[PDB]
Amino acid sequence: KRQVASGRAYIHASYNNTIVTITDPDGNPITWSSGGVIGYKGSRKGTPYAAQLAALDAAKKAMAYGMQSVDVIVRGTGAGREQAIRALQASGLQVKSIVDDTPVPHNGCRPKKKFRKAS
Amino acid sequence: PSRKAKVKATLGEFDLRDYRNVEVLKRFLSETGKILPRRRTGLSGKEQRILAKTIKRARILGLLPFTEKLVRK
Amino acid sequence: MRRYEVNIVLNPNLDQSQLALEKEIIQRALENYGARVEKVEELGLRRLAYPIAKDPQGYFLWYQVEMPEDRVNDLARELRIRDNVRRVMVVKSQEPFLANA
Amino acid sequence: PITKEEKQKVIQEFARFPGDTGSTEVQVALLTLRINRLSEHLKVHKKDHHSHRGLLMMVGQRRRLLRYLQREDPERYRALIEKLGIRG
RNA sequence: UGGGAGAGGGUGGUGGAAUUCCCGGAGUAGCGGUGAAAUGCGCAGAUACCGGGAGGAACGCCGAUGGCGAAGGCAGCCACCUGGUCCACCCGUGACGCUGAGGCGCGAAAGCGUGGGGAGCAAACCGGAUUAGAUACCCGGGUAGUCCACGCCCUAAACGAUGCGCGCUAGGUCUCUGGGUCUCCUGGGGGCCGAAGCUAACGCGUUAAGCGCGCCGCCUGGGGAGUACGGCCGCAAGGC
Ligand SMILES: [K+]
Ligand SMILES: [K+]
Ligand SMILES: [K+]
Ligand SMILES: [Mg+2]
Ligand SMILES: [Mg+2]
Ligand SMILES: [Mg+2]
Ligand SMILES: [Mg+2]
Ligand SMILES: [Mg+2]
Ligand SMILES: [Mg+2]
Ligand SMILES: [Mg+2]
Ligand SMILES: [Mg+2]
Ligand SMILES: [Mg+2]
Ligand SMILES: [Mg+2]
Ligand SMILES: [Mg+2]
Ligand SMILES: [Mg+2]
Ligand SMILES: [Mg+2]
Ligand SMILES: [Mg+2]
Ligand SMILES: [Mg+2]
Ligand SMILES: [Mg+2]
Ligand SMILES: [Mg+2]
Ligand SMILES: [Mg+2]
Ligand SMILES: [Mg+2]
Ligand SMILES: [Mg+2]
Ligand SMILES: [Mg+2]
Ligand SMILES: [Mg+2]
Ligand SMILES: [Mg+2]
Ligand SMILES: [Mg+2]
Ligand SMILES: [Mg+2]
Ligand SMILES: [Mg+2]
Ligand SMILES: [Mg+2]
Ligand SMILES: [Mg+2]
Ligand SMILES: [Mg+2]
Ligand SMILES: [Mg+2]
Ligand SMILES: [Mg+2]
Ligand SMILES: [Mg+2]
Ligand SMILES: [Mg+2]
Ligand SMILES: [Mg+2]
Ligand SMILES: [Mg+2]
Ligand SMILES: [Mg+2]
Ligand SMILES: [Mg+2]
Ligand SMILES: [Mg+2]
Ligand SMILES: [Mg+2]
Ligand SMILES: [Mg+2]
Ligand SMILES: [Mg+2]
Ligand SMILES: [Mg+2]
Ligand SMILES: [Mg+2]
Repeated sequence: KRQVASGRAYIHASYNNTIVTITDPDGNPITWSSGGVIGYKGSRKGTPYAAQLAALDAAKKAMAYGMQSVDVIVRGTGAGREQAIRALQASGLQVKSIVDDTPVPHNGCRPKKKFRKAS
Repeated sequence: PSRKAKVKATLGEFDLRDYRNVEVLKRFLSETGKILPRRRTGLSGKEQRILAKTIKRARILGLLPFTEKLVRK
Repeated sequence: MRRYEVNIVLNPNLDQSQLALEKEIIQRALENYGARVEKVEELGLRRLAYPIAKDPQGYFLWYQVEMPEDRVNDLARELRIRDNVRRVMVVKSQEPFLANA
Repeated sequence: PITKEEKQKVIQEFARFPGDTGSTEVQVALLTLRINRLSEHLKVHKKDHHSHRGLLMMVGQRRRLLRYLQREDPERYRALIEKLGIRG
């Protein structure tokens, strides 16, 4: 609708969902999808297939905006990360590159109990 | 395995306390801002301990990075 | 007194005047604090490993000096008061610990 | 800190004879220097207890030596003191 | 006297990563969470993404099987103030030593008092699930507290559950830190395996749990009981 051509694809993988966001060359989102955006409602969202689908939903909706080439950026380490990547590559969009940018503190905040017991 | 070559053998006579020689210091950081382990640096307990001090100093100055993005996956 | 090494990084966008007006107060404060300058270097512009003060670069300064330790903190506290001054790192000098040599 | 010269001063000022470095007076004078400095260090930094243990050892080592003097040469003792102005 | 290594301690500065919140941008219907879910959050536009700001707390990689400290304990970086300790020279004193009832000081966490500060986390607590019930485990919230300053409290599986000092009794191997004529000798630490020997075994073995001397502390079947009484200490909780 605005014609952007080339941009960024952000994969936010986690153990509960995969949410993809495509943005213009400088971070502003164009479209987005996720296990919830598509059918899946609960546990299924995490699954890699859902990731695959969301990834495709994202690209498809992005090509409408005239997208063609993307720069992928992966954040997260969920059960479905690597699938969204293979999804975008076969989506039609050209994967110019892949980069893992998962945030990691240099030891800041006391984690939730669920994420402790970690020496 | 850890056998690509040790960064020490790959260098020449250099001052481990020179926190400005980013030219060489940089060769001690991984494909990320991360300080390489002795298995890779080829340095010694004492040498390695001084490097750290130096690197961190360069990082504060802006000459060296604290972290970088992995390019693949 | 002791031998130190003042490091100063400042705004990389200064006209010859502003650059001299800063080096002015830099040189000044030093004298005001017993900073006997043994040497100096000015590599100037360099590409920071990360943006400092939103700027992808910085103009570097370096002075090997000798001064009253009890004032090394105040000295550096002073150098920092400037806006054009973005970094102040003072360090006790050391014999170069060679290696792989 | 205590500079070599600062130190060499007391060593002369107290040595029983030239080249005397290990006399009870010399040792008591050196300990007295360190003690006083540390005591000053601790008037400020009252929470620096790890350093205070060092003070405790010094003061102990001192009374011990002084004790030896008093027992060996009651005079040198009174003199060493009066001069240093210890105890009180 | 000359040197050395060190997260040893205190003070003041300062750095970047992340979380939360606030501001702007862009974007749209879900996010989150679980074994599965729901509570919860989101069209007053959340989640995901970019930019700016605020603030508190902690310090990734290097980190070890490492280092330092009497113990408790101690990890960005820089400066100052300061403790201990190891080595070389063989220079000075001339047994000045060891231990140590009582005393005095230090003493993790929680907890207390006064005043600050609160990002994140989280006793209580409020809810959602699970369950036969579930005053729990799992999930969404959340106050004290966790942080700082001053005082208090004085406990622990405060552990090597091994009191301190000294002398003596094979060696091999790895390691940290000095010195050397830098195969490798030497000194001080940290580990492993082991002569002799010791031990109820397990194991210990020059870092003894071996062979000895010195001094302190402590035990004397289990339960009642670390309770009662008394005394001392503490604001209290409670401690001895
Ligand atoms: K809903
Ligand atoms: K046996
Ligand atoms: K009582
Ligand atoms: Mg889910
Ligand atoms: Mg330290
Ligand atoms: Mg931040
Ligand atoms: Mg906003
Ligand atoms: Mg909420
Ligand atoms: Mg609603
Ligand atoms: Mg609702
Ligand atoms: Mg509406
Ligand atoms: Mg932001
Ligand atoms: Mg706030
Ligand atoms: Mg130790
Ligand atoms: Mg411990
Ligand atoms: Mg020292
Ligand atoms: Mg002699
Ligand atoms: Mg004689
Ligand atoms: Mg004793
Ligand atoms: Mg006695
Ligand atoms: Mg305590
Ligand atoms: Mg506490
Ligand atoms: Mg309180
Ligand atoms: Mg309060
Ligand atoms: Mg919570
Ligand atoms: Mg049941
Ligand atoms: Mg129920
Ligand atoms: Mg909870
Ligand atoms: Mg233990
Ligand atoms: Mg050994
Ligand atoms: Mg040894
Ligand atoms: Mg050894
Ligand atoms: Mg045997
Ligand atoms: Mg047995
Ligand atoms: Mg047997
Ligand atoms: Mg053994
Ligand atoms: Mg023995
Ligand atoms: Mg035994
Ligand atoms: Mg004892
Ligand atoms: Mg008893
Ligand atoms: Mg009985
Ligand atoms: Mg009993
Ligand atoms: Mg009790
Ligand atoms: Mg009372
Ligand atoms: Mg009372
Ligand atoms: Mg109790």
